[PDB]
Amino acid sequence: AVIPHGKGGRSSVSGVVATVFGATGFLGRYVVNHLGRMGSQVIIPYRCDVYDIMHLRLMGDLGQLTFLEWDARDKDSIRKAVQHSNVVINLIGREWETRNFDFEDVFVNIPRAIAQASKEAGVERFIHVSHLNASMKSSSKSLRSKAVGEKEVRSVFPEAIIIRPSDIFGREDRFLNHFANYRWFLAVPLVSLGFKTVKQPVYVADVSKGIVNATKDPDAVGKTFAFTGPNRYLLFHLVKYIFGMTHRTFIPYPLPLFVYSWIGKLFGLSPFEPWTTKDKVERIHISDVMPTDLPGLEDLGVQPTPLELKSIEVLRRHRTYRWLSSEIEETKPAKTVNY
Amino acid sequence: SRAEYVVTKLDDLINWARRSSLWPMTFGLACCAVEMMHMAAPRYDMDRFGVVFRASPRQADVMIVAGTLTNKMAPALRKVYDQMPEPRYVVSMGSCANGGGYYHYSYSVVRGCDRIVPVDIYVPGCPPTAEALLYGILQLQRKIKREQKLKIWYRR
Amino acid sequence: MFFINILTLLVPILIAMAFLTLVERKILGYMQLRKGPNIVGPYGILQPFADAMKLFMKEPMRPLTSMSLFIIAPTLSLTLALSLWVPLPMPHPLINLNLGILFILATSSLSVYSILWSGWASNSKYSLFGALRAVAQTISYEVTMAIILLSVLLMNGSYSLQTLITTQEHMWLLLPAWPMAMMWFISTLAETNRAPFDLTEGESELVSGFNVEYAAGPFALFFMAEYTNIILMNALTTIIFLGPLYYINLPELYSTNFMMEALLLSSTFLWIRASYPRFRYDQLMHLLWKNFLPLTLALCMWHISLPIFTAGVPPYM
Amino acid sequence: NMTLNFGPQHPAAHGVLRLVLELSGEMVRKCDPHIGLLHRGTEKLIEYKTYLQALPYFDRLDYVSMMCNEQAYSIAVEKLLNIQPPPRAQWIRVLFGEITRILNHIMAVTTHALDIGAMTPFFWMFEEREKMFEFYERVSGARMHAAYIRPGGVHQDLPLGLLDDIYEFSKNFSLRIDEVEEMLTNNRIWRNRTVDIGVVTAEDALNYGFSGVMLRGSGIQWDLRKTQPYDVYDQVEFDVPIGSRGDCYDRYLCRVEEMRQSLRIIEQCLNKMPPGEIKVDDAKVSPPKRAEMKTSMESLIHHFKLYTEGYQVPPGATYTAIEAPKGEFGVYLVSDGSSRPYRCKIKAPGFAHLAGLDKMSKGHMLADVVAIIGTQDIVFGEIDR
Amino acid sequence: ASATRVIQKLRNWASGQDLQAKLQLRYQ
Amino acid sequence: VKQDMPPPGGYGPIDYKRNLPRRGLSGYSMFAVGIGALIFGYW
Amino acid sequence: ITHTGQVYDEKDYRRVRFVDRQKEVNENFAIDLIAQQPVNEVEHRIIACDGGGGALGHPKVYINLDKETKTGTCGYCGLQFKQ
Amino acid sequence: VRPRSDVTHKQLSAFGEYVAEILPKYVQQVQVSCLDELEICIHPDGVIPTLTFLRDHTNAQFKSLADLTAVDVPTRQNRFEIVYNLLSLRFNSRIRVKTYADELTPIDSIVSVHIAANWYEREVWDMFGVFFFNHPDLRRILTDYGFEGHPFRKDFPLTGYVELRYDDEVKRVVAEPVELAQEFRKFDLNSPWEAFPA
Amino acid sequence: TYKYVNKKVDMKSATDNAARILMWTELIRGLGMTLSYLFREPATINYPFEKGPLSPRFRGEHALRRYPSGEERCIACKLCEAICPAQAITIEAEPRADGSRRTTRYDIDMTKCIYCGFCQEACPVDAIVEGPNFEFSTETHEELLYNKEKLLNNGDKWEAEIAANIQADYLYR
Ligand SMILES: CCCCCCCCCCCCCCCCCC(=O)OC[C@H](COP(=O)(O)OCCN)OC(=O)CCCCCCCCCCCCCCCCC
Ligand SMILES: NC(=O)C1=CN([C@@H]2O[C@H](COP(=O)(O)OP(=O)(O)OC[C@H]3O[C@@H](n4cnc5c(N)ncnc54)[C@H](OP(=O)(O)O)[C@@H]3O)[C@@H](O)[C@H]2O)C=CC1
Ligand SMILES: COC1=C(OC)C(=O)C(CC=C(C)C)=C(C)C1=O
Ligand code: SF4
Ligand code: SF4
Ligand code: SF4
Ligand SMILES: [Zn+2]
Repeated sequence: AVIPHGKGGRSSVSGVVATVFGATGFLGRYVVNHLGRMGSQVIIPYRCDVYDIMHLRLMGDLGQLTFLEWDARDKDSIRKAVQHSNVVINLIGREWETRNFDFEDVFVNIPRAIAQASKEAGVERFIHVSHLNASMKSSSKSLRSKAVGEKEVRSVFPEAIIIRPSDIFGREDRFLNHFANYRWFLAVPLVSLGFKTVKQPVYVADVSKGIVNATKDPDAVGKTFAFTGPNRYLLFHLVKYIFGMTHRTFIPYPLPLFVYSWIGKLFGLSPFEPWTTKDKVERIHISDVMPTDLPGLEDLGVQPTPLELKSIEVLRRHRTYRWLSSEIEETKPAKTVNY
Repeated sequence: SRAEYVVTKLDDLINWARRSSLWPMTFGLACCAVEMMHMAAPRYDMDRFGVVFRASPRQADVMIVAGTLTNKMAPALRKVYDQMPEPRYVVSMGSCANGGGYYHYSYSVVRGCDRIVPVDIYVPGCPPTAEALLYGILQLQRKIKREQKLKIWYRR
Repeated sequence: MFFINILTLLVPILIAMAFLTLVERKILGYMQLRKGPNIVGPYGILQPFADAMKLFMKEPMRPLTSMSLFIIAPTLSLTLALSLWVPLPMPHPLINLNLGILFILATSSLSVYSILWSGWASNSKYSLFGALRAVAQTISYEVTMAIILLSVLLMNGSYSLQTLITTQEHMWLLLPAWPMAMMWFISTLAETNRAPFDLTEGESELVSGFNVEYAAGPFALFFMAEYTNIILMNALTTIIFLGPLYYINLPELYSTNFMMEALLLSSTFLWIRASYPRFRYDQLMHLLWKNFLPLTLALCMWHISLPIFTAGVPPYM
Repeated sequence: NMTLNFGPQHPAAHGVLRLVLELSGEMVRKCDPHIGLLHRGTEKLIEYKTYLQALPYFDRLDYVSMMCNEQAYSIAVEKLLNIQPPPRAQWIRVLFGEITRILNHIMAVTTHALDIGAMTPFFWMFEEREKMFEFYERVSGARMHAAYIRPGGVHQDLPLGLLDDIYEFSKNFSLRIDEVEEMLTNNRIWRNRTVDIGVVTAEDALNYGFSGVMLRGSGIQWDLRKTQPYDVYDQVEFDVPIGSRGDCYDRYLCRVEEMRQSLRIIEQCLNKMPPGEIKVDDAKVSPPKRAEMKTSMESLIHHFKLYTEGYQVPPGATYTAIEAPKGEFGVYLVSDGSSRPYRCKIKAPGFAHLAGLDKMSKGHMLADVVAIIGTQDIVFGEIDR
Repeated sequence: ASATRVIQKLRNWASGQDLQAKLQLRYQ
Repeated sequence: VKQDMPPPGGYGPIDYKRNLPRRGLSGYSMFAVGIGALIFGYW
Repeated sequence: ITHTGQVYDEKDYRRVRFVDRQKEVNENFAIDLIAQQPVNEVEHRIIACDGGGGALGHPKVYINLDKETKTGTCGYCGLQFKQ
Repeated sequence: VRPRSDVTHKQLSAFGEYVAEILPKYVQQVQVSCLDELEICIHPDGVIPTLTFLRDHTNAQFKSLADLTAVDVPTRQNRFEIVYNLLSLRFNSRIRVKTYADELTPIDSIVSVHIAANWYEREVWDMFGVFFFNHPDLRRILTDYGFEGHPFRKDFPLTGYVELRYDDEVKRVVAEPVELAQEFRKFDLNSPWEAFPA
Repeated sequence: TYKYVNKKVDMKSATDNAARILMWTELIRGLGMTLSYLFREPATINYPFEKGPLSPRFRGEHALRRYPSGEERCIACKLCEAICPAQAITIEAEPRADGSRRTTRYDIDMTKCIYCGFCQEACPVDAIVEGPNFEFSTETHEELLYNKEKLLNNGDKWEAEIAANIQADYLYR
């Protein structure tokens, strides 16, 4: 262990050595941020080129962040990453199963090997991440697979904290940006005209702090917290609201999910990171599960943050020359449908 | 024909083009420009090596942060950095910008530019010798040569 | 065939256009006691291709700018430059536009749109000023540029650039009309925004207003345009005022001679750049609405009377 | 009145200057220079450092003029101790004092042109600069930021052979100054952008505390080196280059003329430098020679105390000003009896000059502002300190 | 140096003074 | 032990004055050659 | 490992650093090098120790090799002198 | 031993009385230091009057302001010691006029007497906090735009209380309380043995 | 002694003036100067193949020397730490079992260091020296921080040249 000394800011010590495998991505950028702010030792395994990993270097004190070369199809790489970590956080995920990695791998296969080694290592806690509403019988191969894995991860690292977050919105978010990015398509194809699609969005930061807090909190063991949000929404208001802040017209157009799954297939066909995918589409039109009983963000200390509050920052880049100067409070916030 | 080979060769070409022409940016802050200007000057011609010292964040790649990054200039550096084209590399020059230098404990000096911009090559020395900068620019060229962006795309 | 004759007359110029930047980054070098770029490739021959590839690969930043106009201006620029090379009267010119000089004058004027629109589209204060400054100087230098040609034509008899090869079979039009050559050369320096007259992208004074926000591929296209122009205008000096030798039996001599004179006058604006500081905006325009325009108007009269009182009216063929 | 920040990163603006400007048309209605983009604390840091460990700060205050600045602190610390350097050291300081003036003027004249748009003069004279740096290196060890001129003389005698090379160079440098003139002094275009731009009256120049070429250019005759001689600048003979019709062009001509006059002072120093020691013999102020500290007890004790604790200057305060290449560089060094100073306000020829930018660039175009920042040789290190 | 006696004369004529006497190449 | 000092007898003399040469074709002569060129060209 | 045996340990949270990058340690440790140095025999009761080379050595000290019981060791070179 | 020229020590002393008689009202102490420098000391109210007499008197023309500075003696009730160093190009001489100002007792501004002071007075406010009445535009010059505290005050920590880093979460530079990775080692240097004053 | 830098209508005078104004003579004069240099040998050096000359006092990169026997020179008097202007050198020491005095940790923070060369000056045994190498640019900030093992290793690598350099300049010091 590492006795925590310091005042609490950078150049201080908190004693959390933590491998975080998917740091390179959207949420990782946030997980490493807090871990680095707190002063934790962070080992970030990477297979992206060094130029891309640079944004990470700026976050954390001299010697807090260590970057290791790692390949998923090689068990040895995971072995050495967790050698000296005491906390392992797993954020490995993708939406387009790629040529050499299918949803099982990114969600269930890999995230298992990882926690498996972590135990061999003797890491105190493991925090796997799987999607919220990842029912073992959900429509999207992704959600199905993610559930399959959570079953497995429990075997390897029993009680490794698991967090199932709801749609995640933050600068560079898919949930929020993607819709705003449908502008190219003059009209907006939405099943049930964007209704029959209740969803609860969660700011990237909210999810993170929770994850970090999970590592430094005792109660988290053997829990399945589900970071959800501060307000639910029928997909209709969400879509329009977005277009609202973006200040771009909205033409919600009904299109059968049947035919639309096909549109996802089309983009999915594209070689370079399909803009959209069969699965993503299903996931989009997949409603979010109820509050149930699972604990939440505030349970882990971070009170959720309403979408409208920070939406302005996420959707600003999509505005025009003048629309770029409008602010959220003169704008009309959309209604909340709990259903 | 194995695409893998086809890929490596292609990447190399891409790396050769970038490494060969590294238009640096105008960033003198603390009298290390004087050294840099010496590099640009005739004994140690930067141009021969491809460097052309463009003066617009937009069309410049390498940002040689020569000098002390005071607190007031910190945000600006970040801005200019953010406004450069995508593939951007930063070469910190000077003990005053690698770390804090003679002015590390001051209240108005950021202790290093790598706290405000990610830094790729750190060139040491209070007036880092112009040859040393040239060595540092040449090591950035070896750093780029090794980068393998398309092979990771292919293997991803 | 005609297509092949379009590759030649284009590619060859584009490849030469690339080698001008190199001969600029070395001639400026040796003048300033430095080798210039010799390490990439042999003697720097691969240097122009190298940054072209870097420029195209780097992200084409789209500032948060009127997209259509922002992207069109570069296109217009290159389009015009490459187009202006179509009717040039090197022997057996690609296209005998009967009123070629007018065509050259016309397309040359259209270029101004690019800089103007670019600045307006860029939406940056530096760019705006650059455009305003640029349009003014550009158009003004067009006014003396055009009158200087009208004086020439009246001693050539026609607007077709092909006629001057027959006008200059005994003496260059520099001997006569040298006073305008100089004034054509200085105006050619202004219209290609080269050094003595480069307030469009002064860099030091204002930072490259024309392409403040332009980077990567857009930067390159104008870029290419400027340098091709640098050649074209020099080439027009090498047909209108310095008339290369020509022999119907051997049409090549003309091209070869045309080459030598074009390269030397292209070398001259490279040499001018390193040698002179840059004129101020006000100073620049004064020179043309004040120092030159009165000179150019008067000689026009002299060149109107010359033929008559010398009964030297030219054939209209 | 359009507002515009000249911008910290301006290819022309030396270093980093945010010159917020309100421009009526292209004319500059108002010029409010912003400073402190390079404030670093040099004045507060010195209070926490001993006299000898604060000497390196002075080289960094205005580093174009690396040494001349060091001489000002030296002189100041010598006055407070009432010690004066040995005869050879004095000549050295004048030798490298002048070499440094050339270095500054080559910087000021050639960098002025680069902003104007003439780029070949910079490369021509930066090669000569380079050759000079090498003198610094072979005397101090560092190309710039030497730390050679210390409070009690210079640190180490000149290498055995430097004088000869500071001759070969001097013997030729003239032609190099001559070449530049050809291009600019009479360029049909240099004159225009420089002549009648930023004229400063004589009374106004004294009033705004210009104190430099800027005063001399307006015709006021004041060279602190002739009026109040420091070191052995009294034993040499040089002509101050006074100017009339003070404007950017006239002052320039003055800076080219002091480059010329400094070669006259350098020649003499080479012709008449005395045999002797280069540091005071008071182990009390100057550190003992290394052979002595390794064989004599009193020398080790004096070496140990000097390096670890310090000079222990007697309590007092002094303002000593020299004629740094930019203008009057002065250190007001208040000192308690302690080994570390109490205050050290550095008067920067440059804090006063920038202030004048407003009263100089009035009803002027954007390009005029670029020319005037050049004619003040603003090094933001001295202004920001 | 290595003027060859013709590049030197173009150099002297263009400059208007003798650079040979005050060269840019320092030698022993 | 030796100290770098000026050579015995002192160093030689340096130039501290501009040696810019006022060399040019006289103006009348200059104009005449030019006007003569135009006259021949016109003929 | 090193001179004073720095051993970031199997359980330390810092040994993480060397992963994929070697540690800086020294062969020919000095601790044993002077021990490998022969005892400089002398005739005089007291002896000097310039460190060897005068100015290029250590401040000269005079060691009292007066008792064969102990070989004087100049505090600077660690050289034992055998009376 | 420095080459003192008594010729000076006397002439400057004589001027010091001259000024003391000419302005009995504001001059509190006048002394020509052994370093051959005069340092008239004036009541803060005499800032305008004493300077003006020196700028515009035939027998004492002190046209340019070399510097305006403020030492801070925390012990002294009036913390700051504004010091104005002036030059006379006519008589080739100098004099320093120094006044005392407390933190919240402002001094008059001399921008009228010398416009050189427009900037230095802003510098003294930014670093030490003395305020100058009738100043055209007093505003921080050297410190950051949002800086809180006057830095050169002896009671201000060298490292200060705030430092800047870029935070990704907020994608903007952000102050944080200073956390230093090697504190300034405060070597104690004063020796417990004094030097018998000559 | 002062000098006036710029203190200062016959047909010939006027005509010559016009000749200059309309024939741009003073401009042609400037072109001649640059054409002249174009013919001069350029002064640049192949940087990797040929190196700009540095004489013995060049400060360059820090190294800790050792006695020929093999005993590291430093005896931890710690005044190199005292006179370091930037607070760069951190030294903590304890008596080695031999009983001698040695530094357990000697850390020069090169990013903090401003290469003044006073440490070279201050050391009594001259254990810390300014080594000739200036090319030690590093990819990561941590590499620039140097502990005793890197400096001792730096000392062993460059000892031969360091000894030659100190040999050349010690009489001067
Ligand atoms: C009798 C029958 C009718 C014929 C009569 C003929 C009478 C004799 C000829 C008289 C006119 C000859 C000269 C014509 C061109 C010059 C016109 C002129 O007046 O120059 C304007 C300007 C100089 O003006 P300025 O110095 O500011 O002072 C103005 C005073 N009124 O000029 C400039 O400032 C130019 C600045 C140029 C900057 C770049 C210089 C480059 C120099 C090298 C290239 C020179 C041109 C080479 C041409 C090659 C061939 C095309
Ligand atoms: N915001 C969202 O959309 C939601 C996300 N989640 C979960 O949170 C986690 C993080 O989300 P987010 O950051 O947006 O996901 P990203 O798509 O940004 O990827 C997350 C990380 O996983 C890594 N990764 C992906 N595929 C592979 C692979 N085949 N091999 C190795 N590494 C891989 C990526 O690195 P690299 O790109 O370099 O391979 C990246 O660093 C995901 O695993 C996801 O399941 C849950 C609910 C909502
Ligand atoms: C020609 O104008 C200039 C620039 O614009 C291209 C610069 O970027 C720079 C900055 C480049 C370096 C190498 C400091 C300078 C000095 C300059 O004079
Ligand atoms: S490092 Fe030395 S040289 Fe570079 S800026 Fe800081 S001080 Fe000036
Ligand atoms: S001074 Fe020389 S000996 Fe004393 S500690 Fe520093 S290095 Fe070791
Ligand atoms: S060089 Fe100057 S700064 Fe660097 S360590 Fe030695 S003393 Fe401290
Ligand atoms: Zn010994």
